[PDB]
Amino acid sequence: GRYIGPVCRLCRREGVKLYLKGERCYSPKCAMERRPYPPGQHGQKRARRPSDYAVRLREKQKLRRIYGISERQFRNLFEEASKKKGVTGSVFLGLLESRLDNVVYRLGFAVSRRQARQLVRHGHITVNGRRVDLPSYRVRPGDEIAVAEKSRNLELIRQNLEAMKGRKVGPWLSLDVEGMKGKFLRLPDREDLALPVNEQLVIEFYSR
Amino acid sequence: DFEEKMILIRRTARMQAGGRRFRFGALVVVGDRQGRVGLGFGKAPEVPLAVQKAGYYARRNMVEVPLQNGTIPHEIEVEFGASKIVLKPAAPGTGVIAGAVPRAILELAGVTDILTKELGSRNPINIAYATMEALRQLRTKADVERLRKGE
Amino acid sequence: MLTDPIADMLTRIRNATRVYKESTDVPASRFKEEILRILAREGFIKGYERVDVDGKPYLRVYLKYGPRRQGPDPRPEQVIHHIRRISKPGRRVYVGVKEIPRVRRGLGIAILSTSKGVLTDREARKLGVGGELICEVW
Amino acid sequence: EITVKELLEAGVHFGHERKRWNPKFARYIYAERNGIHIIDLQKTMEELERTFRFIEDLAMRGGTILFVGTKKQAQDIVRMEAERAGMPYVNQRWLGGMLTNFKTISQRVHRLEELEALFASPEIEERPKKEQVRLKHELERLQKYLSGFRLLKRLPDAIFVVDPTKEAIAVREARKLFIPVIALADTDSDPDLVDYIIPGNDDAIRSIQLILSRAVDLIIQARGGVVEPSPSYALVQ
RNA sequence: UAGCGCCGGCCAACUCCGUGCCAGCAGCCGCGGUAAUACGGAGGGCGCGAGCGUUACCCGGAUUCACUGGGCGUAAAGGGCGUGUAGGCGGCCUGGGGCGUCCCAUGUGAAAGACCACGGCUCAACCGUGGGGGAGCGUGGGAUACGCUCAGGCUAGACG
RNA sequence: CCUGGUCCACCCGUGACGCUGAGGCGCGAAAGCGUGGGGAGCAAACCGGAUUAGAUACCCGGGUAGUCCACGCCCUAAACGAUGCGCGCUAGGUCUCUGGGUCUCCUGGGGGCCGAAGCUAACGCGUUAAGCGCGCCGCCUGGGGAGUACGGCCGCAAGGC
RNA sequence: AAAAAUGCACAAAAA
Ligand SMILES: [Mg+2]
Ligand SMILES: [Mg+2]
Ligand SMILES: [Mg+2]
Ligand SMILES: [Mg+2]
Ligand SMILES: [Mg+2]
Ligand SMILES: [Mg+2]
Ligand SMILES: [Mg+2]
Ligand SMILES: [Mg+2]
Ligand SMILES: [Mg+2]
Ligand SMILES: [Mg+2]
Ligand SMILES: [Mg+2]
Ligand SMILES: [Mg+2]
Ligand SMILES: [Mg+2]
Ligand SMILES: [Mg+2]
Ligand SMILES: [Mg+2]
Ligand SMILES: [Mg+2]
Ligand SMILES: [Mg+2]
Ligand SMILES: [Mg+2]
Ligand SMILES: [Mg+2]
Ligand SMILES: [Mg+2]
Ligand SMILES: [Mg+2]
Ligand SMILES: [Mg+2]
Ligand SMILES: [Mg+2]
Ligand SMILES: [Mg+2]
Ligand SMILES: [Mg+2]
Ligand SMILES: [Mg+2]
Ligand SMILES: [Mg+2]
Ligand SMILES: [Mg+2]
Ligand SMILES: [Mg+2]
Ligand SMILES: [Mg+2]
Ligand SMILES: [Mg+2]
Ligand SMILES: [Mg+2]
Ligand SMILES: [Mg+2]
Ligand SMILES: [Mg+2]
Ligand SMILES: [Mg+2]
Ligand SMILES: [Mg+2]
Ligand SMILES: [Mg+2]
Ligand SMILES: [Mg+2]
Ligand SMILES: [Mg+2]
Ligand SMILES: [Mg+2]
Ligand SMILES: [Mg+2]
Ligand SMILES: [Mg+2]
Ligand SMILES: [Mg+2]
Ligand SMILES: [Mg+2]
Ligand SMILES: [Mg+2]
Ligand SMILES: [Mg+2]
Ligand SMILES: [Mg+2]
Ligand SMILES: [Mg+2]
Ligand SMILES: [Zn+2]
Repeated sequence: GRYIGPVCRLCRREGVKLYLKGERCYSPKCAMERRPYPPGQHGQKRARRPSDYAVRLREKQKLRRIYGISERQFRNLFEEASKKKGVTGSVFLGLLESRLDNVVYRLGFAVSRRQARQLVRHGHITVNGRRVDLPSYRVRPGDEIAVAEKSRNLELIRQNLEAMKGRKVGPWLSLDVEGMKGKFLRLPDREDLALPVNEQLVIEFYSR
Repeated sequence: DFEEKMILIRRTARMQAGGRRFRFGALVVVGDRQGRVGLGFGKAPEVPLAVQKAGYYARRNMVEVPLQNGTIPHEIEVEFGASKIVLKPAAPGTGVIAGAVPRAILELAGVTDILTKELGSRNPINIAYATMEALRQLRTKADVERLRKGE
Repeated sequence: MLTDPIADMLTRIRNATRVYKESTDVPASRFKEEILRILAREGFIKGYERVDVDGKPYLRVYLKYGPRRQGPDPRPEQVIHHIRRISKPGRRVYVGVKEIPRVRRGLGIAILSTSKGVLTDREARKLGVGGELICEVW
Repeated sequence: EITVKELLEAGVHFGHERKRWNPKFARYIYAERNGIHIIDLQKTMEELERTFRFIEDLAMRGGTILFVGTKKQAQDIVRMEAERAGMPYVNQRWLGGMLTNFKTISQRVHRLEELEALFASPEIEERPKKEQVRLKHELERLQKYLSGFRLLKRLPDAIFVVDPTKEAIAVREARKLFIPVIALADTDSDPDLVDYIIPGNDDAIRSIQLILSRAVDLIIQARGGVVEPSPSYALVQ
């Protein structure tokens, strides 16, 4: 299924902190502080001028790497975001962002999107009152996502919530923190969320 | 302020009794992404020099590129020798659809959204030279009316 | 002989301009006037005057151009850059209104005969007609 | 004063080249008599106006006109009349690049400077009996070509040519540089690669004296003061 | 449970060893003759992941059958030259008719499918409900510039 | 002697009677073929002498078809301007053939060079277009296999399409 | 207007 295993070797390969991990990527590792170079033997060698395709390849790889999503699923969305009444880059991002697993991390119920996914899929999340297991669920404006009552104790979440105080969620979102719930107000912009990604490149990549 | 991009570097050769002696061409684009671009073809005995005069010659040859919304006024086509470029404008949200040579040129001046096809000889030197003369002849309603008035 | 009197004229002009002649005559006709009518009205020519050469009716057409330019090759721009025949004797081109062209995203004109007379893409699309497409200019 | 009448003109100065004509030149030819194309002097003055005005405008606004001609007719009349306005000129073998390669050709002017530095001045005796004549010889040829060119270490805003055919290069050099081209045009060459046009006999030294004389005056009168007529009739047949 | 393909350029990913025009690779250009990023193992990287590869076939890139959108002096390409059958094309002016063309009106263009919305399965795939429409062809009403046809005039083509 | 095309001047007649042209038909260098004739010079084949390692060649001496005529076939070609035909449009310069004129000059139909614009991959072309356009015909679609095979049609054959 | 035939398979690099 979804990528398993060494994640900070991606942080490194792409050459930007993707924050695919939890807090550790905010500490002085991420792997990124110690060794800000690509993995394996050759990482400390002088780079060569990257190919035009290479450039688009990585940009796409990064963006995908971020939401930690399969190339199958990822391509769907991009084709979905193609036609597209839309500016097509943005549309793609909105959709990516609408993922229940993405939103849950965005709403800080969980620290890492990889942690978000197990959260959704173990029964520890609810959409509009309903239990929802599937990280790929597309949320739309007005949706109330919340920790299910069945386990609201769950040291992990309370820890993630009680520490979520001291934080302010993205504009398109809102979170009531004493109630273990939150709401999806709208679709995030290009502006609304800055990503390391150049979205104009991911499009040029599927131009093939 | 200005931005350089090289689309091509060639080693060519002449023959002397000795053997092959080489020389280097360099194709360079120059532009501010504000609607100014230029193209020049440098040749000297080593790469950097030839990339240097490439940039140099570039700036001494330029073009008015009448963008509107990051695209072009009308659909144009030009031929330079046997090479041909068709330039068609696009709505916003499209992107620049081009092969490496005309992409580079179209990018360094405006043009967030365009449609192109190369036809004929795809030789990049002559396709580049065909693109410049293609921008060069772009015209707007302004030029159009000021062209047909009288007096 | 002249298989295509219209296309001859259009070419007569194309050839005229590119040498920067002030004026050139074409063999005269009711149809060529109605076209040439549209050509001055849209600004591509100053216009024409019926004349006679060796007793024979002509249309002396007065060419239009740009300003003398700077740099080498001072020769002006062109009012008519491009003019080409479309529906021809060899193949006839008949477009319904919905199928009418837009030349250079509107900067150019497409002249076309319809049963409401000789019109333009704009002109024809408004009366709502379509018909035999004569040529395109810009 | 500034302008001129046809009286002195009409004698030697109307029409020159027989059938060697560039056809672009129609407008300025009236009829053909004597097998020789005859220039229409009415339309000369028509132009001689629009031109002179651009000169006078350029003079009283303080900018330069470069004088060129290589023919044996305009060779003398140019050296005089150009220094008379204190202007740059070429009467000798117009060099390639002299405009498009300017910063480079001019490094030969600076060399001319260094060569002047040694005439009677010291350090000249210190050079070998041989190398003397050699270095001096390079000055003497340097002198020949760069006399007129020496002035104006910057490229002009105009150039004035006698035969725009005889120096095409010159015109094209300027034309490439957006440098306005004024010249005294014959049937010999064509209009239209000339910006401001002076349409009359390119040969016939008599004709050259008349036009270039009062062409320099028009500049003097514009910049400040005036002067007496310049030397003309010395040889003159 | 994790596997598979690749890392000479095209094409994203490089180093050691072994081998020595051998064994072998190979989509095209091509690698291997004792230092091989191209063979084989390795470590290491790139890609995709319950899949990854291969073979076969279709379309695309191929304006490389060119209607859109090509060509024919020397690149493939003007018939050895005429005369002429059919067919194709056809100057200037005016009327008739309305065949082509053009406009409106209308019948038909099944359902499914596709496109656009909204919903139903925990999402999705699937699936439901509604919307959007041609083209063509029938009928009816009209238009007549152009092409046609029919009639009449012309001299600029062509013949005498 | 019979006979085709062609151009000029006059501006008289017909009134679009036009262009092109798949098939068809006809013409079609040389060589070749049949039946006669004719045969000097030339000369495939062939012989001889030189040369050479060889010399079934190049050079030399001979030399038969053939070359020539009539009739009848064959239908090919670097049959080339390697450039289909008709028309209109787009600077000039210069040489030349042949008409007409108010015979320096102007004008028309041919034949050559240089060249405007434009074209072209270049070389080049350029009012004798390879420019700008329209009509209609022929043809191209990687190299070899192969202008071969098969079939069909044609030829006396060679052989041709 | 020339006495005189022939030459071993595959093979770098000058980013
Ligand atoms: Mg439990
Ligand atoms: Mg071409
Ligand atoms: Mg290629
Ligand atoms: Mg010199
Ligand atoms: Mg692969
Ligand atoms: Mg690579
Ligand atoms: Mg070894
Ligand atoms: Mg080794
Ligand atoms: Mg080796
Ligand atoms: Mg290796
Ligand atoms: Mg490989
Ligand atoms: Mg290996
Ligand atoms: Mg195709
Ligand atoms: Mg076609
Ligand atoms: Mg082709
Ligand atoms: Mg050929
Ligand atoms: Mg032929
Ligand atoms: Mg017929
Ligand atoms: Mg007709
Ligand atoms: Mg009808
Ligand atoms: Mg249906
Ligand atoms: Mg739903
Ligand atoms: Mg439905
Ligand atoms: Mg009639
Ligand atoms: Mg006769
Ligand atoms: Mg008559
Ligand atoms: Mg009559
Ligand atoms: Mg024969
Ligand atoms: Mg014979
Ligand atoms: Mg025999
Ligand atoms: Mg015989
Ligand atoms: Mg016999
Ligand atoms: Mg005999
Ligand atoms: Mg013998
Ligand atoms: Mg022997
Ligand atoms: Mg013999
Ligand atoms: Mg003999
Ligand atoms: Mg034949
Ligand atoms: Mg042939
Ligand atoms: Mg002639
Ligand atoms: Mg030219
Ligand atoms: Mg084959
Ligand atoms: Mg044969
Ligand atoms: Mg057979
Ligand atoms: Mg044949
Ligand atoms: Mg041998
Ligand atoms: Mg060899
Ligand atoms: Mg080998
Ligand atoms: Zn990290």
